[PDB]
Amino acid sequence: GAPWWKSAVFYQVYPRSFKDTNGDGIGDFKGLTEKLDYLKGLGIDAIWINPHYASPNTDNGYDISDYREVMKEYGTMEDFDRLMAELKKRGMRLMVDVVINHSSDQHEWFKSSRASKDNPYRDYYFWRDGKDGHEPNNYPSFFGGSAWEKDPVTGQYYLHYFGRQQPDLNWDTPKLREELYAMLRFWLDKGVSGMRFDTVATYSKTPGFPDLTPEQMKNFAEAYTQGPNLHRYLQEMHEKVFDHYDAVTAGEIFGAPLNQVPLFIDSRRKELDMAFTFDLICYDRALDRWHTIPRTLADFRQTIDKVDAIAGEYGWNTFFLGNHDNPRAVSHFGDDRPQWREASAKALATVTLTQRGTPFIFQGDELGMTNYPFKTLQDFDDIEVKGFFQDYVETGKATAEELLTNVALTSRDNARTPFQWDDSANAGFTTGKPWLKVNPNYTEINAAREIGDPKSVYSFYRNLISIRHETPALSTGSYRDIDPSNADVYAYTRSQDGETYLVVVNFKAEPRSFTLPDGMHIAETLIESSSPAAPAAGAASLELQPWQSGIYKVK
Ligand SMILES: [Ca+2]
Repeated sequence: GAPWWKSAVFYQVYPRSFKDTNGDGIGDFKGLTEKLDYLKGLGIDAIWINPHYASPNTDNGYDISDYREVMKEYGTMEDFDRLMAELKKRGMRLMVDVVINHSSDQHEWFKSSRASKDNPYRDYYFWRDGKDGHEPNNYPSFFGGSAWEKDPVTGQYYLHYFGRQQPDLNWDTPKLREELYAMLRFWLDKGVSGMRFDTVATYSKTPGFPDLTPEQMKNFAEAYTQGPNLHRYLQEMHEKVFDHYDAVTAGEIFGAPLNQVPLFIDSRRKELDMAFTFDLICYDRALDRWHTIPRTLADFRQTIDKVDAIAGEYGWNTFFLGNHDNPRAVSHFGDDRPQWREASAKALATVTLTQRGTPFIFQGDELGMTNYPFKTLQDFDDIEVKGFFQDYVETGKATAEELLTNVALTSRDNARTPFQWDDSANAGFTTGKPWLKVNPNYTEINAAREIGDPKSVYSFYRNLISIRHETPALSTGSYRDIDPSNADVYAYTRSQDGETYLVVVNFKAEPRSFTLPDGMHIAETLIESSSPAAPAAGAASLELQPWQSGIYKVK
């Protein structure tokens, strides 16, 4: 049989904004645990939680100070162990983020490492002499300025690809690799059965740290993904850890050229099981990271197609339209205006749950939650907005009003407003004051209202998940885009063991007539949204309502 993870439906929880149970305004482990019956009822097989480890939280929990302790704001280790027991009781699995390109500078390894040149933790990180009166080389940081930080205690510089407070761990040191492997087993032995390796392509560093060439400086992210031992280390990690568990592993791959994605995920290479890439979610983002660029459905489907193709015969992809760093799915890819929000949210659900790959639903997209109506730059928590203000408004490149208009559409805070449970105060997310304001549309868009209504976005997601579970072609089947050039209607087949299904989704808010491939005919309709009647058996065409979606078995 195919691995369990190829047919699983995953749900991403950003615990900080999911459910608060102690009134401090911050979502927590007990809140997630209390909502497992809700997620099980939706049909979820596995939940991916964002970083849940002890952290000073200078970088949203991706700066970890103790890999074997939990994030204090979310609760205690006993709360975590309860969560695991409650998932097991429900036959559900947990995936966690694994952030082992770097630790917090408050991690005890780094406090030990930095204290002297001669200690058993010195080589857990990268310490180098400077050169010509400054840094060891010209490496830039993803977060701006040099990737090298001098430490007066020893006079040497340490490497940080990301923030200054996120020193890179030294995978060239076998003792460090072994520490990391033992740490992973600590979580796997608690029952965790998924791990998502963040910034996985940067783990291997270039021997000798030579300067980047001028061409490389123009895309340093690509250069940092070309360490010569990268795949050797992932193969070692697979042998030492993952050969001994049924867990799924996923790589968060960026910076690298598309054609290297298969090196991480081809099953024959015994590295990782599946890929997270960002080609689709960033497909309409400008280079400045705050504007958008016009795109059509032809761009959307061609981007899906090239990533599906690169996984090919032996690799496997994840599929998502939303996560904790990006604007809301219905706002970004659908149409969130009142006439179209529900219709287009349902259409995007049909896409999500019929793509080839393992789908991840981001918390709240099953309700058709939308972007937040920011009115002032003061309404953003998003640290990135402050940086755009300095880089673009203070420099005179853009006005504060231009920034607000555009970052309202792209900001990660759109995905971080609290989950809208019901129409009580703060949508039932908290009895206190939420850490980030709830979208005022919660009075209309909330789980309580949607779970009781067979016509809701929630109910449609639930129904799709049930259909996907009972139809092997919709998870593990082949995929074929019928016309990558078509910018109105997304139509494609999924096929397995002689059974072929056709998915047809109108991306226009206008009626469209869709003609099937010549010789193809509808046999059965599995489900539709925004349609007043299924086609007749034998149909060779469809008349589509605005934003209609459907899944059909063909003859
Ligand atoms: Ca709380």
